[PDB]
Amino acid sequence: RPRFSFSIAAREGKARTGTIEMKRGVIRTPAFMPVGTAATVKALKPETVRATGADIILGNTYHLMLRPGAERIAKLGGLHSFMGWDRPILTDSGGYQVMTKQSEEGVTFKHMLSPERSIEIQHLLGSDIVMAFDECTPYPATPSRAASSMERSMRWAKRSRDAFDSRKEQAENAALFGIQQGSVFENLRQQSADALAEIGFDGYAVGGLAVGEGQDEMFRVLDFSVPMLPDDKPHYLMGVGKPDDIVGAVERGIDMFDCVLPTRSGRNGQAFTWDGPINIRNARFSEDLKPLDSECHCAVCQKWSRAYIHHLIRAGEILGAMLMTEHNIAFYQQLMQKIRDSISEGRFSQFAQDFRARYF
Amino acid sequence: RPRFSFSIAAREGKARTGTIEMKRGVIRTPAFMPVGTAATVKALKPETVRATGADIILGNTYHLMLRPGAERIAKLGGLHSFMGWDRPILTDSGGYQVMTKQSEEGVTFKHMLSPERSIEIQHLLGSDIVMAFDECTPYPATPSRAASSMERSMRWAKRSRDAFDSRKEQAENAALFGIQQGSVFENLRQQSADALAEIGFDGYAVGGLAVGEGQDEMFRVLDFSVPMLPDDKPHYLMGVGKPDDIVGAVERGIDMFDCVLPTRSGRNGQAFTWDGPINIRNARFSEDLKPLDSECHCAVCQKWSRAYIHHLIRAGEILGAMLMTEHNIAFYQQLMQKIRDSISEGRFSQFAQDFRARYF
Ligand SMILES: Nc1nc2c(CCc3ccccc3)c3nc[nH]c3cc2c(=O)[nH]1
Ligand SMILES: Nc1nc2c(CCc3ccccc3)c3nc[nH]c3cc2c(=O)[nH]1
Ligand SMILES: [Zn+2]
Ligand SMILES: [Zn+2]
Repeated sequence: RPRFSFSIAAREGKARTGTIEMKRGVIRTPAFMPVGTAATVKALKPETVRATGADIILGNTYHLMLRPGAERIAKLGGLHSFMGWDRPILTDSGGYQVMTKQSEEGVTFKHMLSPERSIEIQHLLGSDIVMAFDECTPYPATPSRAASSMERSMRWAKRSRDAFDSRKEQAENAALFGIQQGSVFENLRQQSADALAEIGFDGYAVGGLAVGEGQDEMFRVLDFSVPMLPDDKPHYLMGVGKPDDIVGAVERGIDMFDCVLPTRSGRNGQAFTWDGPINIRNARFSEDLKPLDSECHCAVCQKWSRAYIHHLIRAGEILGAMLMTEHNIAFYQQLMQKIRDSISEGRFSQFAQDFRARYF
Repeated sequence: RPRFSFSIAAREGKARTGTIEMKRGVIRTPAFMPVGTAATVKALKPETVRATGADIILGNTYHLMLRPGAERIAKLGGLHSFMGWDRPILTDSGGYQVMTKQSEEGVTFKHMLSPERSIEIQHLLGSDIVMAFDECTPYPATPSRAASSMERSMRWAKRSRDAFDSRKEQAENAALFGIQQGSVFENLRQQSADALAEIGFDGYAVGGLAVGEGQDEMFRVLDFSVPMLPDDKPHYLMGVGKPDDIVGAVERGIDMFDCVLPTRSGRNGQAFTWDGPINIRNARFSEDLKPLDSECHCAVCQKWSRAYIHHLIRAGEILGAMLMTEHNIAFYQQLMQKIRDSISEGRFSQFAQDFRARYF
């Protein structure tokens, strides 16, 4: 495979489906990327993560540079070998999870991170998709503050580009995505997009959302922001999200997603189903012999009842977390698969309508 | 298969290897039985428990009659269906884990348990091997107190026998083991053995050990106690134990074992190896790329390093508990397999010697 190749196989409106080819494998888009926060997708072996249909996972940099350390993972052969995942890994740049003394050089915190060091750490980890080091602007933000932050992010985006390119092994084997900022303001999003395209990246994330603004506002910002990005490159919406957020963002041109919700919200008792989320701890499930979801093809739904998983989560048993997480990540992969197939077949707007009617 | 058939294929000294055939499967002896404390072997899917080589698991009654409840599990189709384990299950009688108002009728506690109710609960759970309801005499015990307790246990053993036999479905499909008491006193062990043999059971446990007496004392008691039991029936040492305790008890005629050590001690960071236990949290493992144990055939040792599992346990990650538990239970199964093969081949005393030289 090439270092990086994105091909669009089909479109419907602003939605696209395709593939990203990279040395360690192919990524089907639109993609949902399970999150590891300490070199593990919580409660799952990597073979299980793969079996659910994941093509790529997200490595949580901030936690790794602290524990176990970037230099240490490198000495041990890199993150892929360390955790036993041999397919692509996207790493965030750390410029969110830290936010501390902030300067134009970078951030020091309760340690230092700069564009250069972030890119280096992602290199030590053996990341396949490297994120530029950005500032994720707090919400709400005044226009002046959103602009100052965006501007700094764009300067940092150029420093990221040049650090990456200045490391031959990384430049030849990994990909680099830039991150658009600008809060909810169209003119700053446009300036950000322009600056990023001028620098040039392998992919473009929409950053600064999923920071408490609410679905209507996020979709509004996506309406004008995603078309500002190069069409022929992948669009990653960072930190999104719930099933419904995913469908509406694909409708707005996003190709890639990460959420901690399916893992997080699963160990908490929330299970996703096509009729909406359920909280399996609810007493109503205590004698319910049905699987978590009636159509789901995952191994959990093949083998265990709601009543058992209810008992497990209520009891604080680790297998409860294992099964809820497997199910939720499988659910998400099956959602992505239905989205891809529906776009390929030119019926995604109908799918999205049918999905929402039932989910709500 | 029959309801219950124990066949001895080979012997060496007091050690025996063979098979127990029951309707839900065959149990290779000497046997190690992983423990579930709430209808789960902690951190493992049943398919994983099986893959490690377990032929039978132990259902933790005390926890189940409280959570989720015996009647509830019965309504849901029984423990096998509920937890997804279709092979034999041995259940303890609850007469240990409770110890509260104690009487000749049974015990009430912070609920009631009597010989009759214990047998009924094990029935509701769908247990394959039912344990008699006993009193596990505290250690140390004076001779008078050990005798009083033993005597009560034997009366309860007759009540257990008769409750079991009085329930046709249970009597036809399950097995019943009696439990010898008598603390560390030979004459009370003998009285207990006689009383139990007179009643007659499918198997005989040695109870009242693993209660803080220490290996030398436990082995001393086993030296005289196990020969008192019917030779042609299985001998179960309850609550034992460490790898070394297992080898010496097989040398003394025990066929079956349960310990919470491999599960318990695994999530705590203790890993069993043929060179003895290691605590994987120790800093010395932080960059150790070797598997937990150098010969172990388990999937954990095939795929992950000490350094990674060290990181996981240090980080409190659930996959750390999953991998340490899989390894430790696999280790134990491989121990049992080496014990069985060595007895079958008439070299178990050499195995035991070689095992100890290296383990210590
Ligand atoms: N770099 C960056 N990250 C964000 C994350 C973390 C996503 C992440 C990816 C991979 C691993 C961990 C975390 C956000 N989460 C919610 N909203 C978010 C916004 C941003 C952002 O604007 N920039
Ligand atoms: N009934 C009984 N149980 C014991 C257990 C629990 C084993 C058990 C089996 C199956 C499930 C849970 C617990 C002991 N543990 C350590 N020493 C023990 C002694 C006894 C005993 O004398 N009688
Ligand atoms: Zn499912
Ligand atoms: Zn192993």
